[PDB]
Amino acid sequence: SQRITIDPVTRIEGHLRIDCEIENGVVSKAWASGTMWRGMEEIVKNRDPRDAWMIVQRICGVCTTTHALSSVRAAESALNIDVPVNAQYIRNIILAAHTTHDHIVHFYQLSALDWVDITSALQADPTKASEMLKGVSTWHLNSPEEFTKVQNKIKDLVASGQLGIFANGYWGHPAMKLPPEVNLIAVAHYLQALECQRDANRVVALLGGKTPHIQNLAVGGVANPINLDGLGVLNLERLMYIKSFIDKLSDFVEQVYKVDTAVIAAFYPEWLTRGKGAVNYLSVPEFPTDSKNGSFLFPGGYIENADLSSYRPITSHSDEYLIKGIQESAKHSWYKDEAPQAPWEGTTIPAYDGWSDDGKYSWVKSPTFYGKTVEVGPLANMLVKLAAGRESTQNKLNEIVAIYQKLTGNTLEVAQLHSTLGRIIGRTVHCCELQDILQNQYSALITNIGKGDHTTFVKPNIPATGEFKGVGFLEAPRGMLSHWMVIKDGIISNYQAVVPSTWNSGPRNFNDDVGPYEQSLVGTPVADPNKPLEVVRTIHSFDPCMACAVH
Amino acid sequence: SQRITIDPVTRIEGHLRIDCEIENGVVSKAWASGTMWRGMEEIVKNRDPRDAWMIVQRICGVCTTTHALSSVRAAESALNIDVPVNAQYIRNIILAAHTTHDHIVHFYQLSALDWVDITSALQADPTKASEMLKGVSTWHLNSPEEFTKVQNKIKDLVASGQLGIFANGYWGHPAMKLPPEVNLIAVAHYLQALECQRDANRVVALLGGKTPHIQNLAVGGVANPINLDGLGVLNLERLMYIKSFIDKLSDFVEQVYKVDTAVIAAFYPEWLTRGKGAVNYLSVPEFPTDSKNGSFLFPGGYIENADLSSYRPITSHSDEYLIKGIQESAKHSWYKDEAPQAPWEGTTIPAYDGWSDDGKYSWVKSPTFYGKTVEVGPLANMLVKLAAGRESTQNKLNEIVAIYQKLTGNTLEVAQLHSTLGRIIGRTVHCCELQDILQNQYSALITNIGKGDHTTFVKPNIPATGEFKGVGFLEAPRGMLSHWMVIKDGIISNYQAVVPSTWNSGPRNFNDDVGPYEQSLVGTPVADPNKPLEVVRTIHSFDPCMACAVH
Amino acid sequence: PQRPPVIWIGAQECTGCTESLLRATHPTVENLVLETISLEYHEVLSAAFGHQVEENKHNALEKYKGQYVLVVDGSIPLKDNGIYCMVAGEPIVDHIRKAAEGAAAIIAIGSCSAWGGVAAAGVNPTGAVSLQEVLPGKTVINIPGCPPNPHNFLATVAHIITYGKPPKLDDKNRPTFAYGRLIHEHCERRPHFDAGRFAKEFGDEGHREGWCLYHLGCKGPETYGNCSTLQFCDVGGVWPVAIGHPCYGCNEEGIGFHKGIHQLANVE
Amino acid sequence: PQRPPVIWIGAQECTGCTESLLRATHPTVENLVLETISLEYHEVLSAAFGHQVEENKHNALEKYKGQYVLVVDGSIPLKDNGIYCMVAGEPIVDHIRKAAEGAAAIIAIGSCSAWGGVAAAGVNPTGAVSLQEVLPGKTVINIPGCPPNPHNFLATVAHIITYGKPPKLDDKNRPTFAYGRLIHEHCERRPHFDAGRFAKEFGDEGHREGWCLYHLGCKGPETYGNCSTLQFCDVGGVWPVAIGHPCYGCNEEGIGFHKGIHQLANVE
Ligand code: SF4
Ligand code: SF4
Ligand code: SF4
Ligand code: SF4
Ligand code: FCO
Ligand code: FCO
Ligand code: F3S
Ligand code: F3S
Ligand SMILES: [Cl-]
Ligand SMILES: [Mg+2]
Ligand SMILES: [Mg+2]
Ligand SMILES: [Mg+2]
Ligand SMILES: [Mg+2]
Ligand code: NI
Ligand code: NI
Repeated sequence: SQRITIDPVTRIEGHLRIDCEIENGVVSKAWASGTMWRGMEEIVKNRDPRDAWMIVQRICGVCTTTHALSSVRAAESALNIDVPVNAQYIRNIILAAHTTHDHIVHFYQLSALDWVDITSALQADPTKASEMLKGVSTWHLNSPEEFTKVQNKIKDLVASGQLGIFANGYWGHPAMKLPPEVNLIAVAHYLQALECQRDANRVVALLGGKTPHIQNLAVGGVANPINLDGLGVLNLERLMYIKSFIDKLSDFVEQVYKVDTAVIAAFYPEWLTRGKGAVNYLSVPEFPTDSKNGSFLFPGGYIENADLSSYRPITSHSDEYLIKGIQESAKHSWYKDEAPQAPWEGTTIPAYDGWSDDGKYSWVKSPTFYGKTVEVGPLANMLVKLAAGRESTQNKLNEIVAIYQKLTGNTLEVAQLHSTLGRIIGRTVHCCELQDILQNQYSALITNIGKGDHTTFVKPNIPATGEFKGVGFLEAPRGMLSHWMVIKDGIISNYQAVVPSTWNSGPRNFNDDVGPYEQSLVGTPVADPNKPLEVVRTIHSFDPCMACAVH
Repeated sequence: SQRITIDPVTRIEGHLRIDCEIENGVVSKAWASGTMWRGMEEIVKNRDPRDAWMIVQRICGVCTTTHALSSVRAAESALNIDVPVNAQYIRNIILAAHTTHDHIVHFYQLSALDWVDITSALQADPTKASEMLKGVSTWHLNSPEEFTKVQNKIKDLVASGQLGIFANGYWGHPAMKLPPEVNLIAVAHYLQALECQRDANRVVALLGGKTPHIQNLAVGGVANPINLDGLGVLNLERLMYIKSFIDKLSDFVEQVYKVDTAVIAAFYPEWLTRGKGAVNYLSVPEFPTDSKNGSFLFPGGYIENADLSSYRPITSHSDEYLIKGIQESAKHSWYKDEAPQAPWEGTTIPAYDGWSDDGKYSWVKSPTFYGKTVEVGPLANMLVKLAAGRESTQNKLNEIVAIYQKLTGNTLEVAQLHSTLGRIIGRTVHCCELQDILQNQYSALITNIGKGDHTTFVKPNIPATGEFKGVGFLEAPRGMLSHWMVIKDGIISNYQAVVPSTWNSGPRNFNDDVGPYEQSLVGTPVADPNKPLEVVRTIHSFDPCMACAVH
Repeated sequence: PQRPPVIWIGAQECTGCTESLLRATHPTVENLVLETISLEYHEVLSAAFGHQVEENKHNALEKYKGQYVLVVDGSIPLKDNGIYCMVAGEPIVDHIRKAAEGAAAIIAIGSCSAWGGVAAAGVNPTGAVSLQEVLPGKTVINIPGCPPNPHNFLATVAHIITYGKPPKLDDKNRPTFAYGRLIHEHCERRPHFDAGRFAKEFGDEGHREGWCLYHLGCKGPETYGNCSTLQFCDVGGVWPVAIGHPCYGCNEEGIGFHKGIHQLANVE
Repeated sequence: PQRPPVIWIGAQECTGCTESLLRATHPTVENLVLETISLEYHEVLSAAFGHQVEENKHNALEKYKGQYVLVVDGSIPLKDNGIYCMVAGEPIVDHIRKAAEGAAAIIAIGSCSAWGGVAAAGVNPTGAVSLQEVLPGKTVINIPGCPPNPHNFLATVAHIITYGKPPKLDDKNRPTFAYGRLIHEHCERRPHFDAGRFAKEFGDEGHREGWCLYHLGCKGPETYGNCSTLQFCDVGGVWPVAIGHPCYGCNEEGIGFHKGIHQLANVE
């Protein structure tokens, strides 16, 4: 065989190394390695539980918001605090708007250049490109004139000889299948995406106080002061401003990102047949709407051996079956204690000894669910929603499939979603459904304030003796996230984050079983082993975040 | 034959009545009347010269900035103050950006519905409409999809039965000549114009402190503190933000407003043969760039009897020939003193006695230049620039003519500019040239700050005895503006504003000579005397502002 | 669905109060008139003119009797029997009183209609008065400023639409979310005031460090408003003091247009 | 025209400092990379990966020797000979020192690279240090915050490009336009502080009136920054205190990530 290393993998968050053994041009075995560690779990220990969220939010600035929210949920779980419903609405708006920015940026800024060839775009006929989208999209920025302006921007950049982020890209690679016109469409949409994600983060900022790294949470609720009639606080004028940005997101998401997802799939049909990382999938319900940390707008659950018909629903973040099944191992990771650990009993003792193919090769731990490897993230999330019979998810998937069918003449079956392109599709479906979450929760907030409820915060008490444990779940852009806090004598005595990219990117586990990234790469064809674009295509589909994976 | 009144004239600033005698289906005689007075010249009397600008800026909120700038220039003239060049750059950026907003709104929000029929736009084929603009515009928002969304907004409004601003418009009038498709184009651009004008006013706001009604001027310069390294002041980050908005204006101005001007002319070519208001024209030079209140980027001058070849240039705001020629009469206005008055000796003594066709019928005074009636504003401003041989003006007019030529097979000669459409063209040309003013003056400011000049303000001294006379000229969106301040014993002893809409809208003068509005209406065909659309078409071409005209 | 009707009448206005809407972002003016309200009368934007627009007004006053919001900008001149503002041959005060009879809510937008403003300043040549003075038996909601931030008006209308009643008002009938506090009691240059760090002239060293503008005549100590918090134009950082010029007190009767720019304010 | 080159290396970074650029408006990130600069190395956005991106770095370091701005986010871990951040099989500190040799200017964006930040807090598991500590012979321009407003960085780069030198810096090498003043010495809630008007808990009456957050733990009195004036995201009115939460001191070494949220600040 031949041995390759991809280090750094770019167009992800953080520091990732992928190694592959290749037999006759096909990947036979792979290794995923998180190459940077900070020890964020140890940094947050020995502090007041109320301080954790501001510190652990810095696990990641791409998935900003998520660790902050999981951390407060974990402390609220330990303390037995019920969050005010207005605080839920605000947390939910933040998470949904953040995730909208996150997914858009992943499809375009992080992923599109695996599939799109800018040199080819320069050969495109802008009028033919626009004509291809007639009756496929109603987006208002698909004209030949838009596409010509974009084409000229690329032309000028290439002519300058300063290609910057485009230098030494995979132009002309045999796995680039789009015609010139579709390459140009995608570049125009890449630039347009940046405006939409900026509007999504204007929603986040107006409730969070800024983004990246929101600053409006508390153990016990939120720091926003609701007062329709107050100067300098969250009044009707501020809420109207929030709404103005919420309303700007839908058209791009529905008429550009959703459509491009179908278009990419239509030109890359073999990518429906590779990149399967697991047979088990987990997601948690998300967007609670009652006064007791439940009544979620999105459902969760556990699928085993790809059988949607017999999946197990998860409707509560206190589900003991979910809680008891989660463990992590460091057998093949650079930590000392190797046997599977439940996170309330977890340790994170660094034990770096260099790379070994059969020993330790990553700072990522290996999570299991009752001893099994599990994929988390948008593919899991979509499959669980389909298993739940969620009509909104089936209808949204059906809209993508209809565009694909118009382009190819073929439908897509659920079996074809266990793949690199299925994973991308699940992310798009999520982004689309999140726009209704935003409208729903904005309306809920306006209505509730109108009933006279301005409450936002329940002040915690933290017993100064005793030892007690909490867990905060959250369905993050990359999948199920959980923060596990132990409090002893009023301070954090243990803190363990089990992060979605930990599930997917973790190395071989205590039983030497292969997790999703490594499994997904078996069978990948590699036309040019010096330029393994095909490997990066599959890895990018999981939206790696290695600051998240390792922390 | 019969007598009609149009009261109120809408889609102007302020309160205007137009009366017309119609004989054999054509206007034979007209009266223009400003029906509201505030006495702003009296309100500002007896105050400190430094306070005047904040008060008299409130003459008008459409042409906000203009009276503020003219007032400080008038005090500076009386006091012999040379304004710091950085203060000139800032004043210039404000005026140019303001005027961009002003002209765009005039063409679209105020004037388009004289020429555009929204009912007909509902019959348009959006694809045919988009196709009509190929090789006429490169604007990126002319797609069938954009036009369909706009058409559906109109459709929904009409379907609701609540037409609001569009109710009882002149839909189906025989003078409405656009095909359905061009009506739809114009409505789409009307909506898009609102974004461009908003960006123009973001430029104004960042230097003015807000708009409407800027708050950064002073007798002696400006209140902006230039300090590249200062927190909370006009630093490089703030300048960069200003520049980001300046850069957003050009494409709409060049690709939409300029093109629509030619399109309207192409469908309404008889409107190049009517609406002449005067044979004499006046403009003042504008955008001073030296340290001594001169070196203007735009030229001024006086044209007599439409003879461009023998015009008199005006290069200085201290030109005694300009100053000595200006007088106003109130023979046919509701003031007591009727003989022509030079503004330093002006009075404004109200003497309302009701309407008389042959007596007094307006709150607007009647200005003359050496005893002659004169048109001011964009037509004057363009014609003077052409007389001066200003290549930028020639070239910009030629671009409009070239679109007109492509659409009609006919050309336009200067003689055809003395008309309703020529006046509209002069305004569009001004808006286009103003974008280069903005780029030029932003760069001059950055360069000058880099030389180490952060000066912005020269504190005035005002002698406590003596009588000092000053005049502040400004080339406003609607034409030459002048504020005339007399200081005696330290305070304002006389204040007279002679405003561009005073020149154009003023009633019959001391010699019973007819001013531009009233002259321009002679010969206007009126198909339906109850719905005199044709009269309003010509009046709107002057961009009336009656708060300005009367003050 | 049907939209709530609005009738807008300008008296002795400079149009700056309407123009504030063209800077608004939440809602933009186009979304205001297409989605939020039905603007049944507004002479600056109306397609119809003359007899057709007077037809629109009378049809709307009848169709929407008891339902429309009436908005007035500008002062109302009572001197000499109202002739300083005549529309369709009749004093504007009569147009306003007629429209007020059927109004569900009445708003004075801008200092001119709220308290007379600049048009009533000095010798008051036209006997200009406020909207509340012309309508003594009606509750007029005052949204002062010259012009106010347009959202001070738009969020007041939105409160009426969304929750069925006006926002909470102070004793001058001004919405508390926008006018409930002195500018000086929520001004970011207060630390400089407290330390005696003052600009003395534009362009001086303290001015170029963003120090307090009290000794340049800042009227923040005697003006209620939200100019330092909501600011203007939604770009961030834009209000008169932040740009380098004192507050003139344009929101506040007896301050703006009465006191000189550089006259010092009283401090509570 | 050619554009000035930039090389961006992430060490122990959370990517929030890069992500700040995606909120910027002057310039937007697309205009930054297409018009303002040539971003010759940035792993988050690079089309090339692996050996191709390492070639891009080597080529740019040679082509632009003496000319590029080097930017680093994240702390640099020195414990155990650098192995806590390994890229292409080498410690990140080696990549940074190599790139620093040829840099025209060197910028630490964010508190992590400016002073160690969160990654160097508590027990400091990895021996994380600042960029200045690893480059003792170089003048590192520090742009702290977690993350800073992106224009604190962008306007620093712009000053270098436009005027040929860095902006003026304080004694921590922070640009004075952004870090020259304590937040509490330019905070719009100072009047409330002065009057003893304090929120005591989130959601209480004073909190719901926008009162001072000192007694909730606001670190404004001991944090240098522009958060109260420049604020965030260019929408107007958006910074932590304006939203209702105390400043945490994230800009300032010894404050953010060391003091508890609700621990009180020292007031000068
Ligand atoms: S309040 Fe000010 S902006 Fe409004 S009408 Fe009066 S003068 Fe004009
Ligand atoms: S005087 Fe003016 S600038 Fe100074 S603190 Fe008070 S309101 Fe702010
Ligand atoms: S400074 Fe903050 S946002 Fe930037 S890398 Fe460090 S933790 Fe992330
Ligand atoms: S303690 Fe905080 S909120 Fe209060 S005035 Fe100081 S910086 Fe502002
Ligand atoms: N999404 C996200 Fe980040 C990861 N993996 C978290 O949690
Ligand atoms: N433009 C403008 Fe207003 C008028 N007429 C002034 O001056
Ligand atoms: S002059 Fe007016 S706009 Fe605000 S800053 Fe003062 S009240
Ligand atoms: S926590 Fe940081 S972002 Fe500003 S408000 Fe305080 S320095
Ligand atoms: Cl409330
Ligand atoms: Mg089972
Ligand atoms: Mg962990
Ligand atoms: Mg001096
Ligand atoms: Mg006058
Ligand atoms: Ni992450
Ligand atoms: Ni005007």
